Amino acid sequence: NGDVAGSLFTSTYRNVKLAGKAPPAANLSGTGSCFDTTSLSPARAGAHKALDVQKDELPVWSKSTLSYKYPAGRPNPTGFLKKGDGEPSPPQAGAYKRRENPPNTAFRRFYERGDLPIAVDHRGSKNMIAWKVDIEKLDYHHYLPIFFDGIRETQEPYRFLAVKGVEDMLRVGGSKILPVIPQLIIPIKTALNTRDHSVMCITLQLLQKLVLSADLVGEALVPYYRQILPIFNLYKNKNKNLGDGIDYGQRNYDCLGELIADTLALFEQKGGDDAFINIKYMVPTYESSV
Amino acid sequence: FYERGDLPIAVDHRGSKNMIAWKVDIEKLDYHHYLPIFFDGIRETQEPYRFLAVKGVEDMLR
Amino acid sequence: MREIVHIQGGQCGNQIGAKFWEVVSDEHGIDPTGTYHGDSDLQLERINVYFNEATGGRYVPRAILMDLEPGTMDSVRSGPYGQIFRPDNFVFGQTGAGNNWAKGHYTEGAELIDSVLDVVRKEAESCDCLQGFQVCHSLGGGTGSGMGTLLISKIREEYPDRMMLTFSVVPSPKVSDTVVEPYNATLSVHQLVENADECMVLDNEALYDICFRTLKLTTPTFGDLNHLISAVMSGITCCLRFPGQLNADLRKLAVNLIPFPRLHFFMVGFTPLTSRGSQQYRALTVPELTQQMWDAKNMMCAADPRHGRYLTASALFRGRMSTKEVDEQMLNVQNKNSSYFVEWIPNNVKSSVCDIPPKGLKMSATFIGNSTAIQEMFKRVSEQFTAMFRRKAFLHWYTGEGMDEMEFTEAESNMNDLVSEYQQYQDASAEEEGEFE
Amino acid sequence: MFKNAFQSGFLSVLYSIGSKPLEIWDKQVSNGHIKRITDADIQSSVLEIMGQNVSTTYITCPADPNKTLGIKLPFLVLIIKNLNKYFSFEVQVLDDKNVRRRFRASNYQSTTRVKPFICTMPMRLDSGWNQIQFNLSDFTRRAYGTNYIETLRVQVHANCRIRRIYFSDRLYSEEELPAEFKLFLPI
Amino acid sequence: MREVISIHIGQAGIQVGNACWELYCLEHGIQPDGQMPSDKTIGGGDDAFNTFFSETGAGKHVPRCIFLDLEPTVVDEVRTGTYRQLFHPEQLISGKEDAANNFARGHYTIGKEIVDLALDRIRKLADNCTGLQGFLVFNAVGGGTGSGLGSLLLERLSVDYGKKSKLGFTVYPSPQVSTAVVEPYNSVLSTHSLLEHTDVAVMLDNEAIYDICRRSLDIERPTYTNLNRLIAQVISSLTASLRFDGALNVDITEFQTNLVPYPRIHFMLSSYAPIISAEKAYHEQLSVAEITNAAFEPASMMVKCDPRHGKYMACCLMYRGDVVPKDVNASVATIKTKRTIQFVDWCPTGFKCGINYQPPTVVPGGDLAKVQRAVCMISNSTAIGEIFSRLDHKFDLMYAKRAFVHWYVGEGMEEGEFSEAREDLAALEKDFEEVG
Ligand SMILES: CC(=O)O[C@H]1C(=O)[C@@]2(C)[C@H]([C@H](OC(=O)c3ccccc3)[C@]3(O)C[C@H](OC(=O)[C@H](O)[C@@H](NC(=O)c4ccccc4)c4ccccc4)C(C)=C1C3(C)C)[C@]1(OC(C)=O)CO[C@@H]1C[C@@H]2O
Ligand SMILES: Nc1nc2c(ncn2[C@@H]2O[C@H](COP(=O)(O)OP(=O)(O)OP(=O)(O)O)[C@@H](O)[C@H]2O)c(=O)[nH]1
Ligand SMILES: Nc1nc2c(ncn2[C@@H]2O[C@H](COP(=O)(O)OP(=O)(O)O)[C@@H](O)[C@H]2O)c(=O)[nH]1
Ligand SMILES: [Mg+2]
Repeated sequence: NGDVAGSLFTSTYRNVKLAGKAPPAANLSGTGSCFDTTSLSPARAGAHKALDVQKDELPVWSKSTLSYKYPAGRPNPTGFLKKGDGEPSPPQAGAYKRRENPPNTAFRRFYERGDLPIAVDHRGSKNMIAWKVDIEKLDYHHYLPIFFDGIRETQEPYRFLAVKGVEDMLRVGGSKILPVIPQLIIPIKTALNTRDHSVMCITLQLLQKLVLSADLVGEALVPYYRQILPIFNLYKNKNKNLGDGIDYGQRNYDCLGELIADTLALFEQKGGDDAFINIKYMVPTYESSV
Repeated sequence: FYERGDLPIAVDHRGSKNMIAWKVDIEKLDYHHYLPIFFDGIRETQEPYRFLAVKGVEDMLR
Repeated sequence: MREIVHIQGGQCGNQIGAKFWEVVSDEHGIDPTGTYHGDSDLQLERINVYFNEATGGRYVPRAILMDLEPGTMDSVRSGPYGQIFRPDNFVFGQTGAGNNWAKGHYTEGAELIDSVLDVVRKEAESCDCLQGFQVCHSLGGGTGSGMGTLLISKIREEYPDRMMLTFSVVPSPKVSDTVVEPYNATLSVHQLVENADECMVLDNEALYDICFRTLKLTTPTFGDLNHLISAVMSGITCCLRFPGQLNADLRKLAVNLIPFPRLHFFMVGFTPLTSRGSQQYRALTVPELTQQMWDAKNMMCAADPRHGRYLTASALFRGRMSTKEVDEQMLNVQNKNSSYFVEWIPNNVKSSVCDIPPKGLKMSATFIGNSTAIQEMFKRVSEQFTAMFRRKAFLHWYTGEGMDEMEFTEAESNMNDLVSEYQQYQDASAEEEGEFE
Repeated sequence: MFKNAFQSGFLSVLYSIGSKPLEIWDKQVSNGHIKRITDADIQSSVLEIMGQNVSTTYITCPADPNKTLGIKLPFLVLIIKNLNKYFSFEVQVLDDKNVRRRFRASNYQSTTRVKPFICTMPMRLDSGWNQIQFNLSDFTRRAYGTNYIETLRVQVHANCRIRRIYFSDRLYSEEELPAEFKLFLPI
Repeated sequence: MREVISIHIGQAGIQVGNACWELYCLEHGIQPDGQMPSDKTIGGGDDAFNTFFSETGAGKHVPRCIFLDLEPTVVDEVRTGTYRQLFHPEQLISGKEDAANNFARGHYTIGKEIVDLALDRIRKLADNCTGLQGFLVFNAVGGGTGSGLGSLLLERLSVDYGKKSKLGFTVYPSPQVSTAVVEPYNSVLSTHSLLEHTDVAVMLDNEAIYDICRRSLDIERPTYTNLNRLIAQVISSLTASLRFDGALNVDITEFQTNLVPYPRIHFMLSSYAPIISAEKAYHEQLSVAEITNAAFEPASMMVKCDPRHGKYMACCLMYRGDVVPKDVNASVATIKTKRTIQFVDWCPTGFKCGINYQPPTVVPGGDLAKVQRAVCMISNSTAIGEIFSRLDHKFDLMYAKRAFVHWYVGEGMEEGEFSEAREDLAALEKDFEEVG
């Protein structure tokens, strides 16, 4: 389908400059200049956060009214009576709350140490990749997971480099890609677990490119649906109801509600004769597209 | 039916008087569909409906 | 018809099955000799759901005790109601498990599975119409966790159409009796998710807290803990055993409760519960029962329903009572506390009534609730698991049984997928526009 | 409405290309979405409606009830893409006798069952883009043995991509159709 | 000569089976032994029991009913209750496994293996009849057995007889009170199936009967045993013209023609009057005029529909006891002058009245009182479509996320059968609106 390398910069500029929209607030702790290597934080991304609700704010259950009511107010000496007197929802869970995405990936660390054969190619008519060596002779087992682990990034030029890396390696991969699948599930799941729209819309297009990059990749991926579909089930019904308003935004890929539908159709297309039930098990709303 | 414009009739002012003008050939029409419709307009009194209806049956019976 | 076979795995399960079978034998009025000494034919009409008739007019449980370290098997044989078990239905290993899921599931499991499977088949033939299997575990130790999951995997492929219960005791959030407790819990929840049909979860802390506050006990023992467990395990099958104007088969009790195939971790409590003092004066009415069961205390596990929303709930009453009262009490609770119930379910409680009250009571009621607050237990368990596995402590043991670490990672990922399921369904409204904005 | 108008060769009720295509249509969405996107096969705009629960996401042709779409053209033709999902549409008809029949066609149905006021019937959609033509006057004669007078309401449910809805007054061929009233699928 | 076949399906089907057959055996003096006491014969006429019974070669009267179920735990109770000498054990049918609140199991998985059994019984049960008026199906729309099987049976009955009349006294899911959570599904799945196969379908609800029990009978402790007594009171009043004398007899055929205007509108309401206790019964005259007022009272309905939001397409009045035809004519005429009671313009008529000289019976130890007048009303109102809209909402509410669907599709069903059934409701709703 459409590429993911070019669209990203123009989108970010259109969003931040043209509209009054926010970046919004990408944490850049530990990262200084382009020269000093960052201090990788021990935290992990897409991590479920504990419940912060207080002790007492929890309402108590009244045995007499069958209702959760808030506790009464303890007296206070300042608030004493004077002469005149004539007179609970539960704490919501962060289902759609963007998890914290620290810059402590492995791609950033490897690129900082300078072990990658990539570089930006400004001599092209746009941002392109420039390889120090030949792609089709690389060790995919060592490099391909590293490149997937940089998809979660948001700081330039790391995310551009990472997306363009996987985009170019999947084209020339061929058979060298199939045995690497068991090592790609963790970074894919970690990128999806961030709840952030930018990384999610990127990884879904990369996942499409992944199933299309070679043959027999579909059946090989099928056993791993239980670890990548759980997020699909959330944003499957995040669409825009414009009515008569034509969607100019359709020029680029931003609507998850159908970026997920296309990807699920593609999974059922390539998975074989049993991918449909493994999909229907995770996302129940799905409908067979054959 | 005349309001919806499904009838092949029209008034023929080019004659020396009020005459009928058929868009098609009478002797090949479907009488089962048209002839009762034309009889049902005899009850009319508003022009030109009653003229058209009477002239319709008068020409179809010949 | 509607026969049921019972398993007790691990030390905890083999001990609590003792109390379960004592309570059932008392219900149906039989002596630890195996001889029936009741009064009515109501103790014999549907006795065949749990027992086998023997020569000489005696009744023997349809239970299978499986446990390494046969000290517990000799304990249950010494116990008062031990003489009723077929000694053939006793599968033990001479070695121990050392609280190690790896050897409980991989090495020492594969040596006893053949025997336990021959036993289960020999006695599953004896059933006319087998309803399902029920088992009792303890997710903390090795024997229970590993061998229960191994036998569940075997049973699921040998009898897929049948249905399976698991009355599992879960790790404790504040007490750490064993140190490898989170490993043993996660490596077993990963197996439960695909091969269980109903999974009740019970916790010693909430058991203690109930017994201390409500029952006013001064020194709770595992005896009283298992007394509570057996009360609930018995109240489950009242519709199969005794008549009821509104019966509730075990299968219609799962169909009406689990909406999605993965959300089968329930949460139970028992009513009435009171001390000897207020027993003399508390009137026993459907209102009292339904106002005690809906509390956030009677939940035998340590998950506060205040943090979530009830997907479904169920209340099985027993005793000659007015069903309009039950129906309207459930309706009025749903109406009052409407925010704690999901919206895409119009009415989300089931109410079942049996005519036969307990032996010493006039009315009782058992509660089940598939609340979305259960996700906090898995969150805590995964937190502990990943605080410890991050440093790779106590892993040489689990690797010694041929295991590797991708199994740990897979189990953790599946736990997180299940807590995400729970979170999504905790706030998906009936109308999609409010979720994504 | 559409009374005392002129319908002789064609009558287009809906067209994705325009300043506002849902002029007369009422739209009701519950768990779905309506928009206008550029299709890939037919490289132009198509108005798509989708969503779960087919029976709830639809669009009615007259803006409001108690207002009829008086149209007397026999043939009715839709241009729809087949998304391999549950798609259905309904058309209400006035017979020669003052009785409002209604026929509906569903792709998730397998048997036709004539009823006093309803006639459900299956539809065997093709793959991708296709135009479907209803006689709508043979249907009334074949079902209730009566004559067609004039359509009253049209309604199209979810999981489809509409491009054209038009009454034809006769079965025109691919040649006789004008440029706008045909399927020109480019390369 | 004038015989019917009474089929009871599911739990509530055979629960009221314990109520109807308690009443009929009590109506005709039959003791639970199936014999007559033969020394204190009370039946003023002979050969009236043949409507519901089959005299054997010598002395015994066996009911021509059929108790059907997949749960043994209730059918065995009948085999132990006092009413065990009555039924031929071939009639009591049971299964080893239950449908477990699942239409698919009651329809596709389990039912298809015992229908042959039940149908063979019905053959043997109809062959002894000489004139069969029609079947009388008791169902509980909302369960796996009642909906799954009841649907599966009626098809098998229609293909066999078709020309025979079939009635359905199906209890219906209440708006507020609900003893299940998945009853929206199997209810919808049931209606789409019974519709083309039932000829008439009376409808009543649990919750509405609770209030009739509250206001009138003033009972604080209602139970299914209290309600089932009322259903027996209706059908006794309904079938009286079959097995009793009286002016203006009404057969089943005569009853269905003038009450179903269009081939699908047949869901009808119900109401009984008077319904009182002993002490009130004897400080009162119970005039025919004040009874027929309580009948058309909205509170006395047995379903949670308000008929004052719609219009009456027809009304049938089965009077029972000491009633003279002049008073019916003078009291029905009173209500036509009333303003609250609307009638669609296309029926200047609207009343099919029936009188019986046989007063209603009371069960010793019951809750009703003995009276000399009683009115049971069956009306076909166009407002009934509102209760058909609640399900159109609840079904649509959960079918979005497709909850509990993995069960139905797991037991030999497809998602098509869901939206297939969904149309027939939305198609039915406007059918209730086209008549406006
Ligand atoms: C004289 C009398 O009846 O007194 C009661 C009594 O006062 C109370 C307090 C009982 C009593 O229970 C306790 O004191 C207790 C102590 C520790 C843990 C749990 C309970 C009782 O032991 C419990 C016992 O319950 C039964 O007998 C039930 O049939 C019960 N049976 C057993 O658990 C059982 C135990 C050992 C051997 C055989 C049976 C049962 C519950 C569920 C399912 C089947 C059976 C009864 C009513 C009483 C006493 C004796 C005081 C209570 O227990 C139950 C289960 O009813 C505790 O709160 C309830 C309310 C009872 O009213
Ligand atoms: N009026 C009345 N309603 C009853 C009675 N018993 C049950 N019901 C209602 O019937 C509904 C349940 O129907 P069931 O008959 O139990 O279900 P089923 O058709 O047998 O299918 P399974 O449950 O799988 O056996 C509930 O809503 C009950 O409230 C009764 O005795 N009288
Ligand atoms: N309710 C109850 N819980 C027990 C009992 N005995 C042990 N437990 C718990 O069971 C846990 C130990 O697990 P265990 O079964 O002994 O190890 P395993 O044999 O390898 O499965 C501990 O958390 C104990 O607290 C008992 O008698 N009653
Ligand atoms: Mg039932």
